[PDB]
Amino acid sequence: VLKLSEQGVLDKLKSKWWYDKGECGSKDDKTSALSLSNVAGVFY
Amino acid sequence: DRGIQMLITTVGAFAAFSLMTIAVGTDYWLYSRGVCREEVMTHSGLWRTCCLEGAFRGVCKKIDHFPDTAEYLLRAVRASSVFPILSVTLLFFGGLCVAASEFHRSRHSVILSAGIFFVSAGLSNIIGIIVYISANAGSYSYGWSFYFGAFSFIIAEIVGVVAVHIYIEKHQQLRA
Repeated sequence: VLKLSEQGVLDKLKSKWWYDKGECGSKDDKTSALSLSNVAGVFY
Repeated sequence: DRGIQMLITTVGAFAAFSLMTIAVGTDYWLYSRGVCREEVMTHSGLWRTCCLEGAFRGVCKKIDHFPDTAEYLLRAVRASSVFPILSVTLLFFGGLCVAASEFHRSRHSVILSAGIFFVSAGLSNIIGIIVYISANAGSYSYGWSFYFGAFSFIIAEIVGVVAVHIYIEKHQQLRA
């Protein structure tokens, strides 16, 4: 187990079976400036 | 300066139409980090997205424009690129009127209608840009296709103004 841990095998297995087989495939700032979407109606 | 005015009008009409058609065709509207099918640097347009680096580089995939009435309508309108296309159509008709003016100097309203087409093209262009940007919101940069659309708007409005000046001066001169 220690040898596997140090060779990265456990990390890779976790990555594979949590993320690489992940339905979502999401792995992840707010400026707070108003965006065009906040005033689009007034342009329309 | 009627000769020069007509020159500006014709050159400008062609320039606006060319820029807008290229923009609607080409695929450098947006630089983002999506996927052509890990996420890498891409370059999307109105219809296709493409990879800018790595193994699948040069590979492009049709944009899944689709995955709340307002969200539905925005997604619909952005999917079909109604407004960029309508602006291309109107620029085409404006160009037709500008060309037709010389071959039929009898009727005045031809160049007036050219001007109005150009103005309307600019308005459709604006709506397009807003819809595009708004639909994207639902890091990144804008490419040269986007700016082609923008410059098309500016030139279209200039040509519209010049056309209406031509019509005004014709009616002013002939009437008095």
